[PDB]
Amino acid sequence: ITGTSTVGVGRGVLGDQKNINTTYSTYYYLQDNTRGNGIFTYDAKYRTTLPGSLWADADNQFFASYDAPAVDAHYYAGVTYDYYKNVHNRLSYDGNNAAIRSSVHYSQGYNNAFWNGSQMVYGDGDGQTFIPLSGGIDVVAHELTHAVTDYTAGLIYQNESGAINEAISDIFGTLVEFYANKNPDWEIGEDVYTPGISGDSLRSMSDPAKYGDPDHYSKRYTGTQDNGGVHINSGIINKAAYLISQGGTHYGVSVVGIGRDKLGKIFYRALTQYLTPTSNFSQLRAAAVQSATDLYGSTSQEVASVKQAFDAVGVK
Ligand SMILES: [Ca+2]
Ligand SMILES: [Ca+2]
Ligand SMILES: [Ca+2]
Ligand SMILES: [Ca+2]
Ligand SMILES: [Zn+2]
Repeated sequence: ITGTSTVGVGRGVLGDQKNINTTYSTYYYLQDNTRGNGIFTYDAKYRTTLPGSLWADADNQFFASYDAPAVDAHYYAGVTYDYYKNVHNRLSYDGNNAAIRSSVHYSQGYNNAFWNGSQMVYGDGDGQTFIPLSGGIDVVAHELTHAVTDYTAGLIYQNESGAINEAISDIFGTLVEFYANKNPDWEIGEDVYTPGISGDSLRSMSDPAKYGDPDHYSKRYTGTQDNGGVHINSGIINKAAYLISQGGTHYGVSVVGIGRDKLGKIFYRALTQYLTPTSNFSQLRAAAVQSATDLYGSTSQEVASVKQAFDAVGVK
């Protein structure tokens, strides 16, 4: 809507207080005009009809329990936008400042979040497996990254290309978590997963096997479930990304880490310049090697580490 830009205050899913950009026009709306064509957050009101109603508040104060998921979805979308703009010089997910829209309170006891091709959607969780999903910055970044992938490489959501699609979202979801310096780690969804159990997460990039996911190509899932194991085989790529950044010895192969910043630069270039809709793991390796070559030279330590990491996970 058309109004005056202002700043409100609220509390997120985890009970933390934060300032959020709103717009005033009779009501205060969750509309951030400071980033691109705007960030809009909607109330799905426990229904499945999208996007729902643009979030309206009477006093610009968002401390109600019902407000929490909206505060975080709105705020973290902003952080993710800042990451892509400041670190990769990319304006929104389409590179042309497309408006970012998110709907919260989707359905009832919905343990999932997703990009539906046009916007982000967040369930509130069942309170046992998950609490409102927008409470996790890596979750929000994971979802917004699916949009970036759709507008760039366009990786098909099936089999190996789908696993790469998933890994890319976990990788950048994690880099954004580090960017915001919000208790950063190489785990996925730890902030909103199983509130009754501490120390766990949905997936682990440092050690995928911890939750039963493969950490080597020889252990890849070949079945038909989960679109060919897109959320399972992503572990192979996640492990490779972790090794490239942090280094380590995996299955007898030693990798010298080059850090998170270079990891981001290498994968972002691969994603936007070399990957295609049907790229498989082997092609991802080639794309990553070429990207590192473009950025640091064919005889650089960076290229060496990328090669070692993929060798470690059995991807030739
Ligand atoms: Ca209020
Ligand atoms: Ca964390
Ligand atoms: Ca995390
Ligand atoms: Ca937990
Ligand atoms: Zn995903």
